[PDB]
Amino acid sequence: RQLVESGGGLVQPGGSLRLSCAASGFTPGIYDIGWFRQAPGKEREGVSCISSRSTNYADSVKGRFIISRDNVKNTVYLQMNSLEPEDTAVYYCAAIYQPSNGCVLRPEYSYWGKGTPVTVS
Amino acid sequence: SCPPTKFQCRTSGLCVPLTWRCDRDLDCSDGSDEEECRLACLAGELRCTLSDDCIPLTWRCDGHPDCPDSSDELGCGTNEI
Amino acid sequence: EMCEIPEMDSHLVEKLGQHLLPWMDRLSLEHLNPSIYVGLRLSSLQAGTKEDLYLHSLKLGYQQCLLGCQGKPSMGQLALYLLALRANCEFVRGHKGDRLVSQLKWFLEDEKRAIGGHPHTSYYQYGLGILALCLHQKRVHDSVVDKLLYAVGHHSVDTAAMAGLAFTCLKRSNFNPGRRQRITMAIRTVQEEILKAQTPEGHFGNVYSTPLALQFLMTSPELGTACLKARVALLASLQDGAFQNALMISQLLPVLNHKTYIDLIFPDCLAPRVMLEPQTQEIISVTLQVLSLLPPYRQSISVLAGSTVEDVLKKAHELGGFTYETQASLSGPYLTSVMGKAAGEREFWQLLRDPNTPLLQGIADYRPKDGETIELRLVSW
Ligand code: CNC
Ligand SMILES: [Ca+2]
Ligand SMILES: [Ca+2]
Ligand SMILES: [Ca+2]
Repeated sequence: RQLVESGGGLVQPGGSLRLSCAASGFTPGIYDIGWFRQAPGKEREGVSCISSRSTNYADSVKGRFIISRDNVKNTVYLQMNSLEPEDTAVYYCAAIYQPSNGCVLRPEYSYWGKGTPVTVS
Repeated sequence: SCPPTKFQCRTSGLCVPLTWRCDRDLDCSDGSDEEECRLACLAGELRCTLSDDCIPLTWRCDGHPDCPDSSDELGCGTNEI
Repeated sequence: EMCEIPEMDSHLVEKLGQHLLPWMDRLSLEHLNPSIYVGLRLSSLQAGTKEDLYLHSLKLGYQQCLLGCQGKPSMGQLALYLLALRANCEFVRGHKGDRLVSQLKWFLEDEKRAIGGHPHTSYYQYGLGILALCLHQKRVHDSVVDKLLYAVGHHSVDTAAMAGLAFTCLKRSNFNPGRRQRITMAIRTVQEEILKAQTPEGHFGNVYSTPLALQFLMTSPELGTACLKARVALLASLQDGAFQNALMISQLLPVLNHKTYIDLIFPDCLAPRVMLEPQTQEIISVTLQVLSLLPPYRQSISVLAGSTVEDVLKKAHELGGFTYETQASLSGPYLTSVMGKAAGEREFWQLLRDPNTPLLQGIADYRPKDGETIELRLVSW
């Protein structure tokens, strides 16, 4: 079906957040899932992704946000640390079948979510 | 004349990753690799009995072992087991 | 009736293969091309001991990147890898082999779900996947075949041609007997569509479409008059030297040797093959142009004659105020982004020349004449 984002909301710099990508009609083991951010007036950038069968981060996020999967849920969490202003954006999660070893950061995934607003002051 | 990470097939002289040494699969022409050796699923899906992979019920009894343990193909030709 | 490409002297196939031979020594995953290995094996020509290294590199890159990388290979490229296995008289086999097949089945399954709609890749890649599986006598569910069946929106000759090859294999293999009557209607109608797309010059919609159209036409008995019209057409364009692209050369050699992909049901690895053996002063000025973006870009760029559209784009980037991005494909550099805008879903950056006429070759094969204007256009498809 599709996937739904939540967990986003206002915080002040130096704060924590947790974004939740909950995935419905997707077989557990086979897709790459990734988080993407688009800030107002900016191209969508690749943030983080979790591997089908490993992790890749975008280097602006190195050591800051960390992806993980809940074993009961079939949801993937982008846990957000050490917040700064330019991490303000709406945040989308996406699904692609690409059994190639890694997940990719380039913005070519096939199933996209609605986005959940995350803003910071 | 093979790099440190790969095993070189004795006859063909070609380079094969150690992941392939002793995996029950003949990846060298002569078999050098194999000799001297030794969450839940969805609605219309099905679980391999010994592995955590999910496969659609339509890959059950289709001629091809879609599970590692081949369980999708076990009972075919007889009702149940 | 009947569809024949008559016999020819060694030289036209010879030099057609001399454009394949340099790739045989480019074994980086970025460049490894299974379509090339297939067309060589299905051809009158060979590269000898290089072919085994070339195959080994594929079995290395493809198996390690999908079962263990730098991205890819693609599922569609996996289908071509299977064809290369047949091309060496092998069945996909073993533990690594079994897993590959299940992967490619998952592709066919994901795509079927998305249709519910378009596929994420293409109906070409969809039928290419079915046909590789059918060539290793692996079966796909009737529901998978159904997506293809219904697909014959409007389609190119290549797409129908590849669909046709997928269905011909299903029939000849007696696979999916639940749809038997519908595969043969589809085969029939795929034939009737390719003939309609014949251009006055004699091509099945393009010179590049003609190899695949001939492979599909070659398998299923107006027919021969169209196929003679096709061969003149094809032959003229070889003398004009239209075939420079490796992938295109690799889809055409089988036809010149009287084979199609369907011959990989019963591979003939022993039939002998002929052994393949291995500046300008001018400066021209091309006007590169982009109108899909506001305000439009239009500039004249000065490069050496014989340069490709790729050569121009680099130079426009170097001189300032032009950017583009490409990604690797089996056919060479594909143009993905121009001036920061990337092709969206069901979008592509089309290449044209004057007057509003789409190019039949990509940015690294088309060589513009002095004075030609070249468009990059963001078009929906
Ligand atoms: C649908 C399709 C078709 N296309 Co287009 C068409 N119509 N194409 C692509 C689509 C790609 C997106 C998708 N979802 O697949 C489509 C229509 C958007 C694309 C773009 C056009 N296409 C046009 C042609 C004529 C090429 N395309 C073919 C590959 C022609 C193909 C037909 C054929 N006989 O091959 C074709 C039927 C299928 C390609 C495929 O799936 N191969 C199998 C796959 C497993 O291998 P692959 O390498 O990984 O596939 C990717 C590439 O082929 C790449 N790609 C596609 N076309 C090209 C063209 C070039 C020149 C390059 C370098 C890469 C590509 O896109 C595929 C993945 O998305 C080629 C045979 C088609 C033909 N009948 O003439 C032709 C090049 C011939 C030659 N001498 O090299 C391009 C020039 C047209 C133009 N005037 O703009 C243009 C690409 C311009 C660019 N941005 O660089
Ligand atoms: Ca992956
Ligand atoms: Ca082995
Ligand atoms: Ca099975």
